[PDB]
Amino acid sequence: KTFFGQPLGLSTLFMTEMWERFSYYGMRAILLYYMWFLISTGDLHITRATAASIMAIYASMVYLSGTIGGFVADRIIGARPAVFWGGVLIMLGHIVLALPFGASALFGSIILIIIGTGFLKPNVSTLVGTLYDEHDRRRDAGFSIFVFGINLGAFIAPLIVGAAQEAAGYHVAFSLAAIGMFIGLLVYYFGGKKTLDPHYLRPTDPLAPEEVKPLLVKVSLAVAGFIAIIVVMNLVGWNSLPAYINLLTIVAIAIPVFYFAWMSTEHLRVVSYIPLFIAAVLFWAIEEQGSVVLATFAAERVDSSWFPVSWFQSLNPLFIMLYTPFFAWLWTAQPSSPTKFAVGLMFAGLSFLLMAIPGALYGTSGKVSPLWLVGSWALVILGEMLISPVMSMWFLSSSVGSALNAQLVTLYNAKSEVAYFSYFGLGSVVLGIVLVFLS
Ligand SMILES: CCCCCCC/C=C/CCCCCC(=O)OC[C@@H](O)CO
Ligand SMILES: CCCCCCC/C=C\CCCCCC(=O)OC[C@@H](O)CO
Ligand SMILES: CCCCCCC/C=C\CCCCCC(=O)OC[C@H](O)CO
Ligand SMILES: CCCCCCC/C=C\CCCCCC(=O)OC[C@H](O)CO
Ligand SMILES: CCCCCCC/C=C\CCCCCC(=O)OC[C@H](O)CO
Ligand SMILES: CCCCCCC/C=C\CCCCCC(=O)OC[C@H](O)CO
Ligand SMILES: CCCCCCC/C=C\CCCCCC(=O)OC[C@H](O)CO
Ligand SMILES: CCCCCCC/C=C\CCCCCC(=O)OC[C@H](O)CO
Ligand SMILES: CCCCCCC/C=C\CCCCCC(=O)OC[C@H](O)CO
Ligand SMILES: CCCCCCC/C=C\CCCCCC(=O)OC[C@H](O)CO
Ligand SMILES: CCCCCCC/C=C\CCCCCC(=O)OC[C@H](O)CO
Ligand SMILES: CCCCCCC/C=C\CCCCCC(=O)OC[C@H](O)CO
Ligand SMILES: CCCCCCC/C=C\CCCCCC(=O)OC[C@H](O)CO
Ligand SMILES: CCCCCCC/C=C\CCCCCC(=O)OC[C@H](O)CO
Ligand SMILES: CCCCCCC/C=C\CCCCCC(=O)OC[C@H](O)CO
Ligand SMILES: CCCCCCC/C=C\CCCCCC(=O)OC[C@H](O)CO
Ligand SMILES: N[C@@H](CCC(=O)O)C(=O)O
Repeated sequence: KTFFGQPLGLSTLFMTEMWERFSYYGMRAILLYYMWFLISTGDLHITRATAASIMAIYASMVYLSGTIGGFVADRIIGARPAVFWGGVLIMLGHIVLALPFGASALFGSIILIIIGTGFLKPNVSTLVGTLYDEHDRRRDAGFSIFVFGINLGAFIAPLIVGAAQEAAGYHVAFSLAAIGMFIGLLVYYFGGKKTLDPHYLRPTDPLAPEEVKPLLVKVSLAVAGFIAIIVVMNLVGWNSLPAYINLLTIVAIAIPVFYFAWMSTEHLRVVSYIPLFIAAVLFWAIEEQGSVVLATFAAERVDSSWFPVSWFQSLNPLFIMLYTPFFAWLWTAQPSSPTKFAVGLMFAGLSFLLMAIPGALYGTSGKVSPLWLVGSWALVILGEMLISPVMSMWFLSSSVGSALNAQLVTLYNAKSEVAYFSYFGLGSVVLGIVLVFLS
């Protein structure tokens, strides 16, 4: 008796992550429309472009947070408490949006979910590893299943939450996201006590006595530096919301740039990763624009009067679930991995070049078939299979992509739509071609 051949403990972690991803993408699917709503009613004083930018940098900080969450668990609080308290924070994040408040609750929600997801996401992935001995052949399949649960949650969430929002309003809808996380916590807490190794209740690599001060000094100088930059920003008058978004943008992008510089055999192999890293960043940029630019296109440019427009956010994980089996049968039934990055990026590029067509053909003032978006996601997710299944800089790439997005999505609107999709679509394809030369 197993969970699809794997230890039953995988079900617990499967469920845990499925329900967190549910809460997250349920929130993601309507948060942009929520901010629109708050703007339309005069509660939130930003442009829609800024709103879009907020979505992107939000994602960016979530993934950035995920890059330290593993450290915090491994060295300070343990993987299992990280996941639990991570989940608690996420739930609080959604509860904050379920409360009868408006724009004033957004920052609080975002911070709670940023911190919480940073604690939970990397560490739930870690606990999946813990189900297996070093020599266990099932490890790849186990993770493959675990990834299925991520998208299962990501898939039904826009459906359920979007429907709820339409039916009962945003606050109720966001409360459902809170409930989603609560369900995950329940299964995680009680299921975890039955399946998970007690060793992970504590850090497996606790800070040695002499490691504490140096860590403390490093964090302190960073926070002080960040605070100092903000002080200077405010004295010089660079204190608009977009200004803060730019600071966050710069921080998120400077982080890999500093590792670039930081680091002849091993050299030319670190240098060799840079085009790959750029490729991943650009891919995730495009992929992460699904919930922002494509979310916007869905709401403004699509014949969608008969269903909640947030449901388009289900197309992304739907296609992942559809493609993953095929690519199992395919990688065994061969392109080099850098080549896989190029083509993955090429397909992302094509997913945007496609989107240029309805506007170029039909104009951008009318509405087009939903199939355009369906095809768009079909292409980018095809790209995801090529790059995703194939260390810090890697999970950092998605944060950098979203940071880049915080800048780029503010350029998207009906007037720029065709050029936007065309140029960044063509750019990605070309850089895919560039990678081919370098492959
Ligand atoms: C396996 C991945 C390959 C799939 C990618 C190809 C997807 C291309 C889709 C283009 C079709 C969208 C337009 C068709 C349509 O319904 O037009 C009718 C009209 O109402 C459009 O405004
Ligand atoms: C204002 C919002 C309050 C949020 C409270 C949500 C509760 C947090 C997690 C629920 C997961 C189940 C936890 C079960 C549990 O801790 O058992 C209680 C006790 O046996 C443990 O010492
Ligand atoms: C690993 C930590 C990542 C850094 C955490 C800082 C990120 C904090 C907020 C993310 C950006 C959110 C800006 C949008 C926002 O807060 O909305 C506030 C309302 O619009 C107020 O006008
Ligand atoms: C006010 C936020 C409180 C929540 C804790 C967030 C974590 C804040 C400080 C933890 C110190 C993290 C420094 C270590 C680190 O990030 O290194 C990452 C390495 O790349 C992992 O190998
Ligand atoms: C801020 C309101 C929320 C308060 C949280 C409820 C606190 C109640 C009990 C604390 C539970 C601590 C257990 C955390 C943990 O390590 O989970 C691991 C489980 O044993 C399964 O992995
Ligand atoms: C050691 C890290 C754990 C601490 C997590 C930091 C939490 C930071 C901010 C959470 C506060 C969110 C509440 C804000 C809020 O409720 O909206 C404001 C009022 O309701 C306005 O009507
Ligand atoms: C103990 C933590 C688990 C809590 C999970 C979330 C459940 C909490 C509240 C559910 C209902 C939230 C209020 C819904 C709401 O007020 O929407 C109505 C709007 O105000 C419009 O009438
Ligand atoms: C209200 C701000 C609270 C923010 C707290 C941020 C803490 C950031 C990093 C924690 C580093 C210090 C950890 C101390 C610790 O427990 O390690 C002890 C050693 O492992 C001893 O075995
Ligand atoms: C956002 C972080 C703001 C900067 C301040 C971070 C300080 C947070 C925690 C540092 C506490 C000092 C670490 C030493 C410590 O408490 O460990 C206790 C020992 O592990 C007990 O044996
Ligand atoms: C981590 C270092 C942060 C960056 C330090 C750069 C310092 C450069 C100028 C600081 C000037 C602070 C007062 C300026 C001020 O009050 O207003 C200036 C005028 O509004 C425009 O120049
Ligand atoms: C995770 C703890 C590390 C500390 C980072 C916390 C976030 C710090 C700065 C981001 C603030 C984002 C802007 C929030 C805001 O509403 O300011 C907008 C002003 O109203 C400008 O008019
Ligand atoms: C030792 C490095 C010190 C400087 C670090 C670089 C980061 C400095 C500022 C972050 C970006 C601020 C740009 C402000 C901005 O975007 O425009 C201002 C607003 O749009 C107008 O209110
Ligand atoms: C395997 C499926 C691949 C589907 C993607 C193929 C897309 C190829 C070319 C699309 C280029 C559309 C740009 C049209 C354009 O820019 O016209 C400008 C008009 O004046 C509208 O501003
Ligand atoms: C199993 C793969 C089957 C092949 C799918 C690859 C799709 C290749 C090219 C699709 C061309 C994209 C342009 C769509 C298009 O131009 O149609 C316009 C609308 O039909 C207007 O009526
Ligand atoms: C089965 C996918 C799960 C649900 C995801 C929601 C995706 C939203 C729409 C996808 C299907 C669109 C309807 C198909 C179609 O032919 O378009 C009808 C339009 O009214 C034509 O203008
Ligand atoms: C193994 C993956 C399964 C394949 C899924 C790929 C499907 C991706 C996009 C489907 C949209 C293709 C357009 C359909 C179409 O041409 O219909 C147009 C109508 O006849 C309107 O004239
Ligand atoms: N779509 C995947 C990965 C997203 C990313 O890393 O940017 C998830 O939500 O788990």
